[PDB]
Amino acid sequence: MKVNISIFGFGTVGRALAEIIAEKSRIFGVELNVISITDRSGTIWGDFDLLEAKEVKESTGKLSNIGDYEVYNFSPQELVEEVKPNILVDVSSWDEAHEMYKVALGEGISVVTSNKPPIANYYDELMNLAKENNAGIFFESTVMAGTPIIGVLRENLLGENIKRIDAVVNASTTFILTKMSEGKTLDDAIEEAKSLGILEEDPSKDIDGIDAYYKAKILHWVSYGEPPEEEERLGIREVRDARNVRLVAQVSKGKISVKPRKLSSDNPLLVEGVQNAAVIRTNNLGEVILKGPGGGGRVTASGVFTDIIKATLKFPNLR
Amino acid sequence: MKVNISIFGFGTVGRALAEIIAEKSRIFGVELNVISITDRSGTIWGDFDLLEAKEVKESTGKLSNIGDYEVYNFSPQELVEEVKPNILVDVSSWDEAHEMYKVALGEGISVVTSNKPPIANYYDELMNLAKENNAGIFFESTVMAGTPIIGVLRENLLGENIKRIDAVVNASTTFILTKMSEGKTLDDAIEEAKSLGILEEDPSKDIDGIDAYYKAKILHWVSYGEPPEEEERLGIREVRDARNVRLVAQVSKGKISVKPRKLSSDNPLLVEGVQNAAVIRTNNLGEVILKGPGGGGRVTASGVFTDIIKATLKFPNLR
Ligand SMILES: NC(=O)C1=CN([C@@H]2O[C@H](COP(=O)(O)OP(=O)(O)OC[C@H]3O[C@@H](n4cnc5c(N)ncnc54)[C@H](OP(=O)(O)O)[C@@H]3O)[C@@H](O)[C@H]2O)C=CC1
Ligand SMILES: NC(=O)C1=CN([C@@H]2O[C@H](COP(=O)(O)OP(=O)(O)OC[C@H]3O[C@@H](n4cnc5c(N)ncnc54)[C@H](OP(=O)(O)O)[C@@H]3O)[C@@H](O)[C@H]2O)C=CC1
Ligand code: NA
Ligand code: NA
Repeated sequence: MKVNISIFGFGTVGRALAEIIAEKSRIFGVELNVISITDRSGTIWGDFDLLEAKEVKESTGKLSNIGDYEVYNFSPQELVEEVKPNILVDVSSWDEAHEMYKVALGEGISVVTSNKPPIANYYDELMNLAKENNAGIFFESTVMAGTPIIGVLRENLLGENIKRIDAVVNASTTFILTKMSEGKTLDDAIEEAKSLGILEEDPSKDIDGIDAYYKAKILHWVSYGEPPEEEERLGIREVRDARNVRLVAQVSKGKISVKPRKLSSDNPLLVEGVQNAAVIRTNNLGEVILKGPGGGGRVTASGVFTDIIKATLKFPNLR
Repeated sequence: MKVNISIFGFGTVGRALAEIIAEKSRIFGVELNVISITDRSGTIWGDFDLLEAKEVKESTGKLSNIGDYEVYNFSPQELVEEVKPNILVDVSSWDEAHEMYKVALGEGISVVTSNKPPIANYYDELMNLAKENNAGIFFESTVMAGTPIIGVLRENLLGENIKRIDAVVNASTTFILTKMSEGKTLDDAIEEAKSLGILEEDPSKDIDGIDAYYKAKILHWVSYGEPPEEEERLGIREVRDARNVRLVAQVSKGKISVKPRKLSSDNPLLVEGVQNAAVIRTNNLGEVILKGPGGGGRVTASGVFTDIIKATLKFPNLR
């Protein structure tokens, strides 16, 4: 069952995705074929070798330097319209990608993504558009990366009401907090973190809780099918004592609160390193706990790859 | 999109499933109708009220008593051939129920079950049959009950190779071991558990690791698509120091081992009460930890209900 895919973005995640696709292009009797890849240097399109495109991108920074192959310069809208993949995969850092998704879904093309803002802000609209056009949208790696919290909430627990979710979903903050608690100061830990590439030059998205808040909104969308009415977002800047503190997202019907919270030493959310975790409390089950890596190339691409096979087999979108 | 369901068995689990179905019969624009229920007293078939049938079974022990219906004494095969449900739901303790599943799958009827031996011993044959007849088989509650380990392994991690799984899946042994660690002797720990309903008169399935072995076998099936070549099963009879000991199932390609293991106090497998836990190690993800309740009527019916919804919508059976 042959499917053509366009990959938009070719960063740490897209390249790691290429490796997984190359190794598993025929799985469950499906056949996955990447017809295009797109970065800021333009879009390559046709019968190129996936691994060569990955080699080229790694070694030169650009898909344009590709050998034996020609580069087109599609805007997002034109990529969709000209190449016409079965599935558009977004693994870029373009915040406004929703406009692109609207065009694909308008044409019946399913979208798979690791990119958070479009889903966090436009889920309802995107879902309506997908349903109208007989397509799907999948976003597993937007929350806890390849650890399958989205699958769990969206395709399982189908007879449950979700009372709440509490999750620690931002390893950058965890690193800072762990350092503060070890002796270092806020600014020094921020500085040590920049130096390791775990924070960016402007560290705000992590430190002020933005990333965590986007992810919580995605959890709230899946769980209740609507945006929250009460919202609180706080970062870790005022944290004085960091021992056993984590930046915790607390989601319940109509309400999201992201803020630092103290945890007993045996709480499942007291996660270290790259780990994330979620406690989902439902009516029939009580607490269900899921824990796994929340970041990294392969880790993230694992999730997008799952979503690919699901778009291909037309998994429904029940939530 | 309307579906008829035959519930086979009506014990703790089937009665809780009647409640969840009554609360959520029209969900995701599906419409669930229970057209038959079957216990050892016979099968009721028709327009009976679901909750009444539950009330009567609970008060009297038998489906016979319902006002205005008389049971039919159907063999499993006659049940299937006459009632012709779209989904057959097995929530019974009948070990050999695979014989009934063959009949149903033979007719295009999908099977949802919480009953372990058929899946543990016949998954291959059942899955082939389902595929040949355009049907699915779902078994979420055969392992860790409503905690969605089967969903996670079977429909997620689709780009992954499962290196191993370690899982504590039998709360009864946890209760015994916890008593032993508190001072009690084996035989008293046992007797106390009988008195509380946690073990049966023959407690062997729990104590000698059989339940856990079946569960390990199912996880192996889903992870590798074949039976294991080597098999080790040990119970808890010989345990002496029970402190922090749990009966642990270990799965990896071609093998399963069930045995008691001492565990460090921060190991996620060191669960208490009704809790179960699974640690799934994959190539891209490392350790993925899932934890939740492993037993209880509502808890087990929750997983069954999810499976009903997936059966209705024709979810694929990738693994
Ligand atoms: N890595 C991780 O741990 C995780 C990442 N994510 C998300 O997945 C996405 C990918 O992240 P990652 O691979 O790490 O990030 P990188 O910054 O490594 O990759 C970003 C990619 O997006 C491309 N890109 C950005 N804007 C555009 C545009 N406007 N047009 C065309 N191409 C564009 C970049 O192009 P170029 O190479 O040409 O600059 C680059 O190829 C992001 O949304 C991120 O938030 C989610 C969970 C975990
Ligand atoms: N309770 C739990 O926490 C869990 C249970 N399970 C499994 O789910 C299944 C149901 O468990 P549960 O509800 O607790 O068990 P119960 O012992 O409460 O119920 C068993 C039911 O199956 C019926 N049954 C047994 N044999 C036959 C037969 N030959 N024909 C018709 N009906 C039959 C019994 O009928 P009658 O009432 O007439 O005797 C009874 O209704 C079992 O396979 C169990 O292993 C799985 C995970 C967790
Ligand atoms: Na995820
Ligand atoms: Na389960």
